[PDB]
Amino acid sequence: SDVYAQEKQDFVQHFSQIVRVLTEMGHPEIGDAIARLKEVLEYNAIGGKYNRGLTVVVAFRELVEPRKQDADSLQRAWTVGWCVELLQAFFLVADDIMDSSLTRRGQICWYQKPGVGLDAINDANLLEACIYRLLKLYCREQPYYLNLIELFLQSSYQTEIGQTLDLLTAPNVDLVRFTEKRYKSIVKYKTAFYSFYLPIAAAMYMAGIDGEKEHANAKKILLEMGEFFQIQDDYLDLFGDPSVTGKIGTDIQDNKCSWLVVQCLQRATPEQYQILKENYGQKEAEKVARVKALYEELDLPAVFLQYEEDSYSHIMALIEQYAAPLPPAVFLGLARKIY
Amino acid sequence: SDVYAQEKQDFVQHFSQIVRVLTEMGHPEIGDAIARLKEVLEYNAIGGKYNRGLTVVVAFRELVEPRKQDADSLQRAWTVGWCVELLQAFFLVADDIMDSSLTRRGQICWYQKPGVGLDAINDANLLEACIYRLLKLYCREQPYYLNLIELFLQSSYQTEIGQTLDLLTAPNVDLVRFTEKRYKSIVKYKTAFYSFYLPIAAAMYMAGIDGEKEHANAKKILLEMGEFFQIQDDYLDLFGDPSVTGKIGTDIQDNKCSWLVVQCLQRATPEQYQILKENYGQKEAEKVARVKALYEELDLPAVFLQYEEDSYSHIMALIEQYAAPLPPAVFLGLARKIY
Ligand SMILES: O=P(O)(O)C(Nc1ncnc2sc(-c3ccc([C@@H]4CC4(F)F)cc3)cc12)P(=O)(O)O
Ligand SMILES: O=P(O)(O)C(Nc1ncnc2sc(-c3ccc([C@@H]4CC4(F)F)cc3)cc12)P(=O)(O)O
Ligand SMILES: O=P(O)(O)C(Nc1ncnc2sc(-c3ccc([C@@H]4CC4(F)F)cc3)cc12)P(=O)(O)O
Ligand SMILES: O=P(O)(O)C(Nc1ncnc2sc(-c3ccc([C@@H]4CC4(F)F)cc3)cc12)P(=O)(O)O
Ligand SMILES: O=P(O)(O)C(Nc1ncnc2sc(-c3ccc([C@@H]4CC4(F)F)cc3)cc12)P(=O)(O)O
Ligand SMILES: O=P(O)(O)C(Nc1ncnc2sc(-c3ccc([C@@H]4CC4(F)F)cc3)cc12)P(=O)(O)O
Repeated sequence: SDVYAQEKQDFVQHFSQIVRVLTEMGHPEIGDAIARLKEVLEYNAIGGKYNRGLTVVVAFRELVEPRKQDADSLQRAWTVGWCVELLQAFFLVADDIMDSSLTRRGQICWYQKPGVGLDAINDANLLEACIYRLLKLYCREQPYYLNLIELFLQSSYQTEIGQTLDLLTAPNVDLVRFTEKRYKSIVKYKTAFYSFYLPIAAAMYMAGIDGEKEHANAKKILLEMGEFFQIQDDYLDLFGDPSVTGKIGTDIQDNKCSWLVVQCLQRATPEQYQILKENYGQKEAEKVARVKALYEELDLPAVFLQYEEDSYSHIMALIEQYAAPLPPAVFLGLARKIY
Repeated sequence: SDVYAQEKQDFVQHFSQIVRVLTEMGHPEIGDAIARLKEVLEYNAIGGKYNRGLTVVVAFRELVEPRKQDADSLQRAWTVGWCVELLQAFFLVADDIMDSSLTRRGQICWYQKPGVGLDAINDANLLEACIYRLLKLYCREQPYYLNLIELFLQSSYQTEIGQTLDLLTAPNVDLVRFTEKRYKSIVKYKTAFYSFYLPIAAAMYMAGIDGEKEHANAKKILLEMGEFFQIQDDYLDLFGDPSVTGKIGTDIQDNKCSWLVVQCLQRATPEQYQILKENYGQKEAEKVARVKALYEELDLPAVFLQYEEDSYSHIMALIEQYAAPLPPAVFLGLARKIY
């Protein structure tokens, strides 16, 4: 996206400084561990699309009078932006261990690299630690300092709670607990808060917008947005052309609590529920195709197509009603970019 | 200890409130995960001696004029005390995963309990999250609020760095990297900071003692103390009568970077180093006894006995020189209790 593609180069260049600062030796004793930290950051914070991190910068630009966007201010925006990317990094290193994943972004998951293993648990925590070190270094003197600390801490809590909810929901194959109230709730805590609310809110705080009604309004928009994109993500998992997407979907084999399956569960006859119990989770693809064919049989696409349309109207309506005092274009810019 | 045994009952009773607060449902959607959180706290924060947590309370009593030790103040001290215990809990859940431990306090490690597994990684992070939730709830309006947030965050960073250092130092059997500079450094980051500096410093902050020279002095004492007790702990591992201690030592089988082995390495002839390479790490006890007998051969006890004596004089000297403006008895009280 133009506004995101504009900001990107300078953002990703800043990562050099991030690492320099975080690894910079009045204490020689810890050199080796600091070396290890460099390895961990380089491997794990680098390679994504950086949509979350960039949203901090784009929003900051949109939210501050340009007279007050000096050298120092953007440094800070880049830093706070990278703080989000470290939070994501923390989450994914650990998620990959917990899920017993192999690949992450088409490359070997860190914990699987020869000689890392469960040491990766410590590594994940180091990534999280780095957030607060960066906040102290670049923002301790700023009025929004405490607000960001609390915002990040809270964002972690909410995600971990959501991860708990997901882990409870999807151990052992049981669809009885794959409700829509429960799906809506996993998505909200585990992805929407830190993926959609956090980056904008850090920018709002950075720009002196600290009021609770302001934040509540931003949140209301951003969470419903987050819900939409996860549902989209779940749709495209099975039906998206993977050359378009990037992912090759495995939510059926993985036994994940997908939007698709929740909907399928509200619609299936007792006969079909049995067919679902029969096929959801297996490696072998003859079973996997029996799930997709069931969904298709239930015209779940049309259900989705319907969901999208309703959702478009709801979202635009919320932005109308709740974006100001912020510019509509922070919301729209992000939507543009995540779609 | 009288001063610790005095404070204990009320402390441990407070844990009921901790849990009530941390699990208390305008959102019914997350009930199940909150339930899980209760299970995690109950299992993991309970059962230790609580020396770290209690040190916050004892020190608070020692450090505040009693006119200013109202109902509310102690609530807060209990809470901050429990924050330390949660930090320890976070560390140990994760350490046990990383070390592939079975038992912790003579009971099954959490991650080994049927149905937890690597979900424990999330659980560990929840324990850490709880620290900042408690700090917000009980101390957001207090002047020391930010100081404690930063103190806890920093304490986590230092420990994780130390854990990195330990993981690098003791993968694969190699004594070449078991130096004394390196031992002294692991102990400092991984145990001394959060076990000795953190609890006193939280109390200092709580009592309005925020100055850097004040804290630097406390730190100087408390780190050297921490070094002493870890070395003691390493000694008693092999030589302590385990009915006295509580632990049955396995630092030789576990291949840990013990004080004992570092010293043994500075003393061994090329002949004996070979005997050490020969026996350090094995399950079988004929090998394990060949290590103990080597240490004995090197009169490592007398070396230790010597270390203790020197260390006593050094510590008392530091307290003389650096305790005031604080009462000597916060240092001494703690020493009394950890020995
Ligand atoms: O296919 P994945 O990408 O692995 C997906 N997971 C997620 N997706 C988008 N955001 C988050 S945030 C998240 C997460 C958060 C916290 C943690 C653990 C607690 C911690 F941070 F240590 C682990 C994973 C997972 C997670 P799935 O597991 O639902 O299949
Ligand atoms: O490929 P597309 O042209 O994008 C088509 N998409 C749609 N088709 C019919 N109605 C809607 S409404 C819609 C939409 C809804 C919400 C949003 C984002 C959340 C928001 F409102 F911010 C963006 C686009 C897409 C959409 P397909 O992807 O289903 O093939
Ligand atoms: O024939 P098409 O136009 O390609 C049709 N698509 C749509 N139909 C009716 N409304 C919308 S709105 C929409 C859309 C809206 C927003 C966006 C991005 C977020 C934004 F507004 F910037 C992308 C696609 C597509 C879309 P289909 O392929 O589903 O048959
Ligand atoms: O015999 P153990 O008790 O397991 C001993 N370990 C420790 N001892 C006293 N304090 C700490 S603090 C600590 C630690 C800190 C951080 C972590 C990981 C980073 C995290 F918190 F996730 C794991 C363990 C271990 C640790 P050992 O592993 O040296 O044998
Ligand atoms: O059983 P014990 O009587 O305690 C005997 N202990 C000692 N023996 C000869 N010198 C010293 S000097 C000493 C000592 C040193 C430092 C400290 C703590 C660190 C401090 F200074 F705060 C406490 C006691 C113990 C100590 P043992 O345990 O070796 O059998
Ligand atoms: O014949 P013992 O007295 O039992 C002799 N022990 C000691 N010898 C010379 N200084 C100290 S100082 C000391 C000691 C000091 C402090 C403490 C706790 C920390 C305190 F000061 F409160 C415990 C023991 C023991 C101790 P041993 O058993 O090593 O032969």
